[PDB]
Amino acid sequence: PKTLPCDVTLDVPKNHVIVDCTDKHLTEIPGGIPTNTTNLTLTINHIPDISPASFHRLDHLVEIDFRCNCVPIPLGSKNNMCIKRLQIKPRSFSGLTYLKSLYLDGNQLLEIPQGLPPSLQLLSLEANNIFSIRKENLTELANIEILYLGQNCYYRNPCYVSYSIEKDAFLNLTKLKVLSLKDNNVTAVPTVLPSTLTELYLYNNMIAKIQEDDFNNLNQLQILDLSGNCPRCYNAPFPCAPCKNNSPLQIPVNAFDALTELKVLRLHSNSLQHVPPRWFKNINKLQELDLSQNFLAKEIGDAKFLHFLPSLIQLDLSFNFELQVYRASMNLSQAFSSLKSLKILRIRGYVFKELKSFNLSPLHNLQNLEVLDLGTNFIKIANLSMFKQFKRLKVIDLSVNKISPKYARSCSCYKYGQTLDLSKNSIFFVKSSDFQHLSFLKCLNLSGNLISQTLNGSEFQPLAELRYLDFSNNRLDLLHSTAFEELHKLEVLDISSNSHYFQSEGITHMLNFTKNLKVLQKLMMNDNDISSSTSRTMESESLRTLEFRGNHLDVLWREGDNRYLQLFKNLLKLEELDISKNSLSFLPSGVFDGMPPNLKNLSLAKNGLKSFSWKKLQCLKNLETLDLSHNQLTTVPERLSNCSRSLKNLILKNNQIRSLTKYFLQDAFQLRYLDLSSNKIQMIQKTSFPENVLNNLKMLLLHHNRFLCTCDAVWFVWWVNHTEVTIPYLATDVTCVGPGAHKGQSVISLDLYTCELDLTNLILFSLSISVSLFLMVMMTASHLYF
Repeated sequence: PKTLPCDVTLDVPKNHVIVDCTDKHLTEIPGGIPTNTTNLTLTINHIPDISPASFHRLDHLVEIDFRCNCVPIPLGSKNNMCIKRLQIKPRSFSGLTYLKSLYLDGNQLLEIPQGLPPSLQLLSLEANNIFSIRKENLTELANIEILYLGQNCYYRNPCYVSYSIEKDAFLNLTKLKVLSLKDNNVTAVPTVLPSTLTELYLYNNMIAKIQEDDFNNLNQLQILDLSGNCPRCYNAPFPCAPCKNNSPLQIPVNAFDALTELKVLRLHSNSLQHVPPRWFKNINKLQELDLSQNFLAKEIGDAKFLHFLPSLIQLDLSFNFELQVYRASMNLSQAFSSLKSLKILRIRGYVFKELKSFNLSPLHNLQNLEVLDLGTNFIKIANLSMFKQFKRLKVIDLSVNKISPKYARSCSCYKYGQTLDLSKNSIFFVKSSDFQHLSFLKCLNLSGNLISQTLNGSEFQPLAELRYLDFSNNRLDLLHSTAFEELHKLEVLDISSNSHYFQSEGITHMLNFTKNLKVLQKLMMNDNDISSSTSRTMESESLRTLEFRGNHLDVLWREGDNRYLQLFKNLLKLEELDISKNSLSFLPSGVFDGMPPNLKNLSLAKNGLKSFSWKKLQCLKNLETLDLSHNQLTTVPERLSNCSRSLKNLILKNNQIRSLTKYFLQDAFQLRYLDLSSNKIQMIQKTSFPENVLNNLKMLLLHHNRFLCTCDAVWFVWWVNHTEVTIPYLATDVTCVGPGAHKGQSVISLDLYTCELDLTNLILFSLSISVSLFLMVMMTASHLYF
């Protein structure tokens, strides 16, 4: 509890006092950090160097984050610059006997910092300039377990020198478990690595050949990443350095021999034309195998190696097409039936023309198969009915094809069941015979297909058990109220982004098409520009949430047009209304009387309300999350108690409010959430913010406003000092606009003794003038009386 902007978190059972100064623009480490802290965070700031006095009296530290104080030239933002790289003073971390982690990613260091404590377990030196490692600098790290030495030399952080490794640099690190040498311009794997390895990340480097004595001692390794070595970078958006003569990564047949406990092996972008089954001879517990961006278009037709993969879970074979070849069909081998435990199978980038039913014959007996991704293949003809055999599947991805009817933080309808993702294809009209034998489908994605058709209730007939419908980025013409009528079990409908036919004026728009939907629970109709509707009301006995943003309601609720005032009135069970971004300039008095009775979530964000009425909120006796963000309203209500007694999540972000009422939160007990950030509010008084109601607020925001922190409301300056109310960004964002020398000041670090306190100054002045006049009168009378 101090004036520091770093967020504090206390956990007694874990003995964890976490202080986080994430992205606060620090210049030096602030003083007064408690000795009970264990996790420390100093990310993107402006810290010049580290001194032994930085962590002097702190001995209970276990995690220190010093990531990306000033990133390299193209690795981050160009608006924050450091005059020079980071310099580590000697004996800067040995005083931390309880240290177990250190993050120094993105500090442009030239060598590994020396003097680290032996209790150090985690270490990361990514995005730095270390391109040479020695044993004399690693002898102090004989107890580390996690070592992240990646992103040191590549196309974004160049060093112009190959990654040099002296012999047996990582040998004496018997406790090291994972090693990441990614993006370091590595030429050869550092032999020899410790036998206690568990993850080896040498991916995205320049290794051209693999030795038979490379992984000879790694018997406990579980994940091995060799992706990007000799890559296939045709039409790549990033600078690449391919191998000589377009040769793939040279891995011997007897290279993965000692690797028994290996579970994940990624070989993405290795220009691999052949993969012998001898590589998978000794590894029996492989779960994930990535082979993307390779030349395996001829190997996928054979695929003998899969006869040695009985426990495989994931198999990524994406983007294996050969250039300037548009195959007429996809060739899968029968060995695809040998991956008993296969779950996820993505065959993207396998460009071909026609997908026949018998082309997926080896996949007809995979009981554990749940994912079947076949997108980005430019498939033209594909009979959907053939998917009547993949009923046990979970997702059926048919995306942008033309079908026709390492913990490192940077510095849908899958929950409903079976889905058929037909997004961004070439369907321009929907027929009932096309979706035949597809009753088991719980979801259906038609987004981005641009279907121009008026539905009369006979298109999606075989879809009896459908529960989710995506119809975004299309052109639906709402002529009949019987649209989607045959969808008896449909719960969620997405008709958003269909502004074409709804923009036209004169044609009918039967918005009451939800009456025939008895189990519909959600409806997305955003970005439709609906300006007219022949139906006066909307009917639905089960719709609870309605997203109605991105339209035109200033014309439907136009002055004098009382026809569309009770649009959402018949929505009996509606509890979440998202009518926003509709250019609503003023609220017509009477629409709140035609609002759903069970309405709980009302949002009016990014509209343009010039004057929002508040006394009309009494008609909504169930509203709790009124959202009025990014508006243009000016005056706050007089008394929030007389306006509503169930509202608790008032959100007033990015509006133009100058000052609150004298009794804003008077007797308002039910509210637990309020936002007044990015405003022009200048003063807040106690009569409007009494502690009896402020004691229960879960969250309150008052940042990015124009507070003039003068003495005129001195107790306000005191109220922020001694009061326990969750106000985030209290020291870096909510600042002072004035006056004069007090500009840029934080509200928590304010203390104004300017105003006289209890009126003792007047008493003293009165006493002084009385004493003076009394002495004058007494002396004059004494002179007169002699």
